[PDB]
Amino acid sequence: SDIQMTQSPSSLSASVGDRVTITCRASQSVYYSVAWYQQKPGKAPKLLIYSASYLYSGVPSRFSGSRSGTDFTLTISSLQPEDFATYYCQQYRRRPITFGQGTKVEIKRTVAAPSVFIFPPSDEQLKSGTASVVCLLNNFYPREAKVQWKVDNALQSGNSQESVTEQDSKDSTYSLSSTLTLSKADYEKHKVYACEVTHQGLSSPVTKSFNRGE
Amino acid sequence: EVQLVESGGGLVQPGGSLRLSCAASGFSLSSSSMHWVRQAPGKGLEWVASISPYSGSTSYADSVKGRFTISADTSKNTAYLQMNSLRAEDTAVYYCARTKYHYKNYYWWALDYWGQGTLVTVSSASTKGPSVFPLAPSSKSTSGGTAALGCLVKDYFPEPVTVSWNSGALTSGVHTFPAVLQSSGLYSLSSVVTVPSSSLGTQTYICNVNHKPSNTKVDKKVEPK
RNA sequence: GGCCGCUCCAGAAGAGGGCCCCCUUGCCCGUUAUCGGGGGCUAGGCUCGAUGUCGGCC
Repeated sequence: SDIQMTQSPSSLSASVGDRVTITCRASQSVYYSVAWYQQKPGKAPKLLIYSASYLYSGVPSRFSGSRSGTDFTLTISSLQPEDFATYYCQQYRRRPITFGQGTKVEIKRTVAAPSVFIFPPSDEQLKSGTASVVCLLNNFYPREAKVQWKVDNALQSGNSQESVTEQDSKDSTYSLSSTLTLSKADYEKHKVYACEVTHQGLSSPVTKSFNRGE
Repeated sequence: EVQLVESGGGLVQPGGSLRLSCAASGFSLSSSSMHWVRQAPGKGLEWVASISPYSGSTSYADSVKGRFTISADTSKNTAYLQMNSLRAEDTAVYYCARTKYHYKNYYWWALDYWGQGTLVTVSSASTKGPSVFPLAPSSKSTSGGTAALGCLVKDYFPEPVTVSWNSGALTSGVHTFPAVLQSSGLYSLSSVVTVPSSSLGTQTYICNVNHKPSNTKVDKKVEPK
């Protein structure tokens, strides 16, 4: 029975000057053997808090931790721009040491609908036996968006993958790319290729589509 | 003044071996406990092994016991992680980290300094350059007076690929998405750009795709219907 | 039966021990190492002991 650390929320949005609280629950008691780490993309973690509430040297005083039972809390009293990052809790009550899944703190900004764009597979790719149909969702916020692929009005499943950029450094939005991948044989079977996007910034879903050939 | 520098990460097939190194400066290994913690792509953090160089003591996560070996050399102020019988699920960024020894604390506390990490990829996949296909700007997929076009960088291995547009002259409004690992073991990714629709006749848009592991360089021009 | 003993057998047998909770290690302690006290639970599973329903000798 490893001790499990469960962090919530998975992510949260906030603005400079806000007070931010992240929580982490241990599957059983760990007394006060908890630490908190900050990690930014493609960078190493940095220790913030140890023994659940002790400030590590060089950690600014806006960082603080506390404990209530098996619940542990990381508080940033006044979020500064360099604090947007992922935060992990960790117990070292008992080996193996274990980590929470991490909480991402993202920049708050106003809702923005995505510009949707659909791309049929190139003729070049079709002769090599595969069809990739790409749907672009450009410059939107918040992160949560759903792309539904429809072929001759048939809801697709399991034949698409998604990739999302980090928050843009200038305007803090996201952009997402979904690729629908088909055997050329299955591609020739059907005519209408549709991408249906739903998002908080769209009052009704936006469908972009084409017909094979026409 | 403290630095941890990891080396020895790389590409290798299942059943193979790698030896990581963690060069430490600014402190003495005998005054610390040293750890390896791994981060799989997109995932969190998971502990691998720990060593106290002063005493020789070591410990392991149950999923590497008997395959990995942690060791330290105080004459080089460095720690190591020998990794045998690698499986795909060992693919991750491997960080080493120090816990400082405090003769009043009666036990080892947090991981207070982490290195930059070294990448370990375990895959059967063959090194291969990408195929670049145009994502054609549409006559019926305009947004405003704004058009989106791009190029799909497909079926390459391993990471990474670099993409620029018009040899770097065009950077504004470019999104190059994170690669996705397909079930075949190859990576694919698209890079896109938004552009004035009125510029679709006069401006030429070319994506410059470079893949160092395969010495593969492609310049693909993207054009309307 | 007497004497001796616990290697085998029993669980009929105590103590260590174990798990959980509180106390930021809090009498004294602490392997480059996670305790101590308080509380709740735990018996035949390990060590050590005891015993017979055991064994050895005469």
